[PDB]
Amino acid sequence: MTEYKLVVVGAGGVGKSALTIQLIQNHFVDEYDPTIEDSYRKQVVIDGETCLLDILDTAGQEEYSAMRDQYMRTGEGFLCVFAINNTKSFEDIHQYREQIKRVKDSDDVPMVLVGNKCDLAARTVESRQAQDLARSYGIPYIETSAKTRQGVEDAFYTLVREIRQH
Amino acid sequence: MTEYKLVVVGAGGVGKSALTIQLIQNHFVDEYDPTIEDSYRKQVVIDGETCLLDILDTAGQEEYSAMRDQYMRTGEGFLCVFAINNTKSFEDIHQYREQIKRVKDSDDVPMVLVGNKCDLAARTVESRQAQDLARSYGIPYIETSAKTRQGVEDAFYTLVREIRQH
Ligand SMILES: Nc1nc2c(ncn2[C@@H]2O[C@H](COP(=O)(O)OP(=O)(O)O)[C@@H](O)[C@H]2O)c(=O)[nH]1
Ligand SMILES: Nc1nc2c(ncn2[C@@H]2O[C@H](COP(=O)(O)OP(=O)(O)O)[C@@H](O)[C@H]2O)c(=O)[nH]1
Ligand code: BEF
Ligand code: BEF
Ligand SMILES: [Mg+2]
Ligand SMILES: [Mg+2]
Repeated sequence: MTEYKLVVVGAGGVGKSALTIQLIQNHFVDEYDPTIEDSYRKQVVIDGETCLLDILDTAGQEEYSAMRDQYMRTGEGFLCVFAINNTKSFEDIHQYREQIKRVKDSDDVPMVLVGNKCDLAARTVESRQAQDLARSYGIPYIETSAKTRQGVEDAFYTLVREIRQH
Repeated sequence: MTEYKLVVVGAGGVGKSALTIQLIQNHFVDEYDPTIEDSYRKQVVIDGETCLLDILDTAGQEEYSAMRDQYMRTGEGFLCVFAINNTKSFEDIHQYREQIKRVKDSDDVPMVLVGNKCDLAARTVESRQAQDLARSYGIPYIETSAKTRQGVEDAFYTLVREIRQH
């Protein structure tokens, strides 16, 4: 059992908790209950390795956020989530990544860019724009839907692979 | 705002996680995935006081028993859960109480005894038996169903009152 410390970050309402709860429960939360901080420990097998995923589900609402540097220091990899119908949330990614790099003293931090709510027909962030940003960072981009479950295991398992391969 | 460190304990499969998830997320989970350790932070008003509930959902599977001393040290109140269709879980919850007292070095630790799965017809632990045990401890007894949501808020809120009145 190999422990991986995953942290899920991004603006309020983008789907951090919904993605995480899908991974853990195979349930879609329809309600938006702004997170303070929840943590999970989930055993999974990824490429034949028994993994203990320590997942921190963080506050994206500024009103509820505290002490981001602390959880950035301890995290091994970061799921950086935006919503494809929220341009501001995409712009906020860049700031999350900058802060993570600063806290880690490194531009090579395990990270996956997640464009969530890909079940929504009306999007404002085109896939290619996000693919381009991820390419600039040298990290994977995965499109997800917590509603349909598209990409949920892919996003988390890819992040594990990025940590393993670090 | 007052923080309350609640810890949900008891044998594997009695419904600790299902209760916690009902309280927070207002849905019932049918699949059983044994907990390692999960934590939730949730703000609520109880008896005219704004409270931050820090809820630790613990492992009942004995393979994770090494983690107990730590969470028993830090926890302020314990939701002691058994299932009304599982007599072994009732016997076990007595040992949980004894262990908590030992770790705290105190006979008066805030606790609530919870008889879960009270939606099931095939009861093997009579309410009177659990009432007798709770009376011996000097603590409340509440019957719950994570499936129907019966008693769920009552259980957690009663535990907060037990801490406040300690
Ligand atoms: N249509 C759609 N709604 C989503 C999706 N992910 C989350 N939501 C909804 O978006 C809201 C906020 O999700 P939540 O995970 O609580 O946000 P966060 O934890 O603050 O990032 C809730 O109402 C969810 O039901 C998604 O992939 N598709
Ligand atoms: N009928 C019924 N099943 C329940 C109830 N609470 C939990 N369960 C089921 O019992 C199993 C174990 O629940 P879980 O919360 O994971 O147990 P834990 O190991 O104590 O956390 C799951 O299949 C749940 O769906 C309840 O109140 N009624
Ligand atoms: F949990 Be979300 F960031 F409000
Ligand atoms: F989460 Be249970 F105790 F397996
Ligand atoms: Mg959230
Ligand atoms: Mg559990």
